[PDB]
Amino acid sequence: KVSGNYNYLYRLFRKSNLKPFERDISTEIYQAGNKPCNGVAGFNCYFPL
Amino acid sequence: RFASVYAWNRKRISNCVADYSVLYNLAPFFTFKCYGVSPTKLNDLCFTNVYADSFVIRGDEVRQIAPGQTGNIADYNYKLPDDFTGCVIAWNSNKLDSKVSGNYNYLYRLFRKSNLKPFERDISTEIYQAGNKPCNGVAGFNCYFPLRSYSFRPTYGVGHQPYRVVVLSFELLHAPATVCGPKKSTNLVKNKCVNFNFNGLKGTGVLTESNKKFLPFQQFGRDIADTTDAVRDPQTLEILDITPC
Amino acid sequence: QCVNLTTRTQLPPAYTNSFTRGVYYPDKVFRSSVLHSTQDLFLPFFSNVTWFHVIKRFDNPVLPFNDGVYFASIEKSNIIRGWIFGTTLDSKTQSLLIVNNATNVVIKVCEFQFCNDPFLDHKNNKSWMESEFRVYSSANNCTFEYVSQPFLMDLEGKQGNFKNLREFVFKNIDGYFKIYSKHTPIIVREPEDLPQGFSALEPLVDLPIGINITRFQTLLASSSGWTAGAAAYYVGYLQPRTFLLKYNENGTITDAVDCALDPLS
Amino acid sequence: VQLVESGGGLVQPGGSLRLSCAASGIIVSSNYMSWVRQGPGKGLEWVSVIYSGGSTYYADSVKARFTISRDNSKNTLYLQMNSLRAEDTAVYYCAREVVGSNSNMDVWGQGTTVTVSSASTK
Amino acid sequence: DIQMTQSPSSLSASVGDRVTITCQASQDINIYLNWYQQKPGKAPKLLIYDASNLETGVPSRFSGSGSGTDFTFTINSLQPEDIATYYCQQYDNLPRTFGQGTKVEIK
Ligand SMILES: *[C@@H]1O[C@H](CO)[C@@H](O[C@@H]2O[C@H](CO)[C@@H](O)[C@H](O)[C@H]2NC(C)=O)[C@H](O)[C@H]1NC(C)=O
Ligand SMILES: *[C@@H]1O[C@H](CO)[C@@H](O)[C@H](O)[C@H]1NC(C)=O
Ligand SMILES: *[C@@H]1O[C@H](CO)[C@@H](O)[C@H](O)[C@H]1NC(C)=O
Ligand SMILES: *[C@@H]1O[C@H](CO)[C@@H](O)[C@H](O)[C@H]1NC(C)=O
Ligand SMILES: *[C@@H]1O[C@H](CO)[C@@H](O)[C@H](O)[C@H]1NC(C)=O
Ligand SMILES: *[C@@H]1O[C@H](CO)[C@@H](O)[C@H](O)[C@H]1NC(C)=O
Repeated sequence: KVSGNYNYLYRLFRKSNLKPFERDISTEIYQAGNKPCNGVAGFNCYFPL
Repeated sequence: RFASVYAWNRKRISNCVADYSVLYNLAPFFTFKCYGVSPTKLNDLCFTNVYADSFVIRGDEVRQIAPGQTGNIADYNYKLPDDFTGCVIAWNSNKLDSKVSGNYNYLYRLFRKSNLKPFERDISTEIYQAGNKPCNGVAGFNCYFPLRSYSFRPTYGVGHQPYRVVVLSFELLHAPATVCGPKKSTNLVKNKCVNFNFNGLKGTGVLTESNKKFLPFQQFGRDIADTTDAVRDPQTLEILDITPC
Repeated sequence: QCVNLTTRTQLPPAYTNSFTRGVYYPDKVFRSSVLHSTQDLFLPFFSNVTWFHVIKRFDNPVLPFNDGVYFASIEKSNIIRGWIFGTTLDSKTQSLLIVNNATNVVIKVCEFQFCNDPFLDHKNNKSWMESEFRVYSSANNCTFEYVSQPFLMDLEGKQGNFKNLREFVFKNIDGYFKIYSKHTPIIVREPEDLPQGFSALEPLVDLPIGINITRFQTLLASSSGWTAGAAAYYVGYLQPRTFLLKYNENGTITDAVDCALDPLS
Repeated sequence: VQLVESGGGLVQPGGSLRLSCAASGIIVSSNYMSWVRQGPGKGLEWVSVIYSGGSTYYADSVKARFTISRDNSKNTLYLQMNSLRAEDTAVYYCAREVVGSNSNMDVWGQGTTVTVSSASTK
Repeated sequence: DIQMTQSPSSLSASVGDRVTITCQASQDINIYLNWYQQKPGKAPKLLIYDASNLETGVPSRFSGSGSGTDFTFTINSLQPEDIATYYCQQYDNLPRTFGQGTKVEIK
């Protein structure tokens, strides 16, 4: 779509592999750096999608 | 001191290794806003001939580095393609580059009347004349000086304060190995069976301790089967052992 | 910075039948007390090495560089300070310049426009100096620069009773220039005849230059001619051959035989 | 340096025309100008702003309504309106940005006022 | 978006006396903040640049200063030929916004 087709998504923050043939719905915000974030849209707290 | 907006500082970093972990412990929390590559994968996924630009603009134009957004500096001083790869690192300079009387050394050009192509530096010393009238002078009516001066007073609010930003962009120009270095060091001799890699020798076995004498130019050890049996750890200079499972 | 000196009383080089020299370590591998066979580029056994002498008399023409060379020098003054490598050496083919000066070695890979007499002698009568630094006319399109720890140096100058021998082997495979060095002291043979001893060649360094090479040249160190004493060096050329090797209990080669020399071999 | 009004007239909702501000020597193609909106008894409003690089910026209330044309040498700026739902009962001022960092220009321009209603001129 | 309002809505009682007009911004503003001086139905005419610069020929009794999300403007000469309306406008912060209205009148 020339006007913007954002309906297709992908995941890039898991830090874990996958076995064959499964889907995973991890809506929760991934935390990196071993410091409890406990917030939304913070530094080193990125949305997984 | 960093270079101003009109002529950004040029530094072509090449022939080195990959390590960008010094930014985290340099300062407190700041802005990253990475778009192309995920921020957690900068240590891996090496590139070649990184195009680094360093310059300071106030906080109004810090977030306008994203591709597709125009403006006054983002349209007439630095233009980015929509398929841009890499991201910037921006942080405040409230105490270092901010003069209490107002730092006026930083100057920027706003009058160019031409959309910039990506990734070049243009110098516009001349004065633009309006009204189809021959000006041929400085500070006259219908004649505008393109250069204007920043002010870095610390009493200003957020958005008007100096903000050091360095633009980092990564491109694969046929991908030669120029800047690509991991680390992956782990000292673990636990006398248990382990998939070991020492200097690129893949093998599995139980690592114990020995006392064989090796010449300095004589690294690997072989046997009757032409197999690696006694090796030497790369970081240190100790001959490990001849011990399989 | 060069002049056309010429006026050199050159002679054809002599030939000395080599006995054992021309072997180096093929790898970086520890094998103890195991007889190991291999085939690679080496110097064939019992081939006459070309002996050059320089006194008065000076001579350093261009010599062919085929499949690497083996250079040796029997001295105690270390007159030879560097070498010149390349094909054209006239600002057309990329060329090497490896010279040992003061207390470092410098390697310079660039487009070199040399002169007809690459000389570093020639400041006064006998007081040795590195005169005429700029053997090349100008700095053209350059490739590579390198500075490292020097080789062995000889204090002052000694004429006669050469107690030191420096042997280097030069080669290039896959654009990689391998240079290996070795030094043997106390030579008490005043009148020629080589030595008839065995000395393994330790590797020194390998450099990824990735350029072509066909010839080579050497460098040595009032305005014309010099009062210099005796100096003697050896030049040999390589070939793809096959050998055996007897590693000792420590990892040093102590015996070696050939396969394509004698039916007994 | 002066500016010339061009436009006017009473139209029903759903109809639009071309409003024009003409220059007196200033090049209107590769320069920075803007149009703003004024109503009797109410505050100022901002219609649109155009730069030399083609950057069009405008309020979200007039989204996909206004298209702007710049002449190469006729020294006139044109605007066509779209989707008239009778909220353009106002006057437009064609002007230049007052100052970037340091300036002392003080020239401005005039324009026509337009009213939009189901009843035409009586 | 900048939402800005001013307390002196109608200064109709000033006849050549002290005037203390002002504009306040929702967020913190820099020095860059200016005013438009327009007659009813007429194009505005500039008098202030960058909160400190003045025109070529105007009365010099005008004064103003702005720092910390607020500009203050004071005029002492209420000359009859400058009966108009004063408006505030902020720039360098997209989108551009404009004032709601100030009334000044002399008796
Ligand atoms: C990598 O090199 C650094 C020095 O450049 C090493 O740091 C010190 O090295 C000396 C000499 O080897 C040791 O005596 C010190 O104990 C080292 N200090 C530390 C804190 O390590 C460093 O050890 C080297 N890396 C490895 C894995 O040995
Ligand atoms: C230098 O001398 C040699 C010897 O005759 C001669 O062939 C050559 O042309 C000379 N070169 C110059 C530049 O005089
Ligand atoms: C030296 O070798 C060359 C060719 O290898 C040969 O022609 C010559 O006769 C040899 N001289 C002696 C003294 O062996
Ligand atoms: C030796 O050469 C290098 C570069 O060729 C130079 O940096 C160094 O100073 C030289 N040593 C001297 C002149 O003693
Ligand atoms: C000549 O210089 C260019 C850079 O300007 C370089 O890419 C090229 O490899 C050089 N040619 C050589 C070293 O033969
Ligand atoms: C190995 O070296 C040691 C000392 O370096 C020496 O005593 C020993 O004899 C050597 N081994 C052989 C087989 O010569």
